[PDB]
Amino acid sequence: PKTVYAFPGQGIQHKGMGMEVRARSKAARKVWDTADKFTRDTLGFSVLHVVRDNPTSIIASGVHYHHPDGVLYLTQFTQVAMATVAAAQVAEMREQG
Amino acid sequence: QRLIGGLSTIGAERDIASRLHVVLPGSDGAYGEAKSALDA
Amino acid sequence: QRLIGGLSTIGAERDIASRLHVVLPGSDGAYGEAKSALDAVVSRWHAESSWAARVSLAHALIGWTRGTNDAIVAAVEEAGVTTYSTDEMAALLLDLCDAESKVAAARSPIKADLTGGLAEANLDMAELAAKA
Repeated sequence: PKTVYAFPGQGIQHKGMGMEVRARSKAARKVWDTADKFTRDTLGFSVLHVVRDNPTSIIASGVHYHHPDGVLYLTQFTQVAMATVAAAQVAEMREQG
Repeated sequence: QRLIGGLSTIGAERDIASRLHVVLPGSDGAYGEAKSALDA
Repeated sequence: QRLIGGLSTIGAERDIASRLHVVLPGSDGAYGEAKSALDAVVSRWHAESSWAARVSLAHALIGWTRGTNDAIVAAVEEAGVTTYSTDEMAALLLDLCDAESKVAAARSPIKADLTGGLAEANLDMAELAAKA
């Protein structure tokens, strides 16, 4: 059938998004590995750690970012977490046919 | 070396590219004992 | 060193001028670990004088023996280091126990090399281990 894939916005984030998908699949594990490899080689943090735990304040390449409820909840980290979760989920559900 | 392992471990996943730095002291026979302590 | 202390102790007062004789094995990083194992016994030898009347040190840096693999032997003979069998190594080790070597080792610790070319660190152990 003719389907629509629609992708959400803010407010969806929490600690531990798609970790069960990372535990189930292998292509999703591969795309998590390429994602956090790319961001620790370019940006200067571990997006796997930013999703898997919610630390108080991390240091980027130059500066440190702080958000007292959790560093998962501010702008850049919410968006890259949503990006890697959507990419991992669609890679898993396209390798499952 | 247990100490350097632990102190290197505690700031690992939070702050990458943040490297601990160690200064070893070496204090003739006492210097030989010190170098034997070094080259492990 | 507890062993050499005990074996030097047991024939002390009965047979003076009867000196025990030790042969140490040293087996790049493994040779560094071996030399670090060496320069505690040798340092205690030069330090404590109760050892000096009873013990006679000698050390051999051992080479590469082909028993405890065939690809390892082929790789190191392509590298050029001369290997040994266990009997060859035992003869070229036990030759350090004749009268000349023990009279010479009575003064100072003999530090002999028997390694047939792995003393230069051209190739490393993990470098061969990934290949093997």
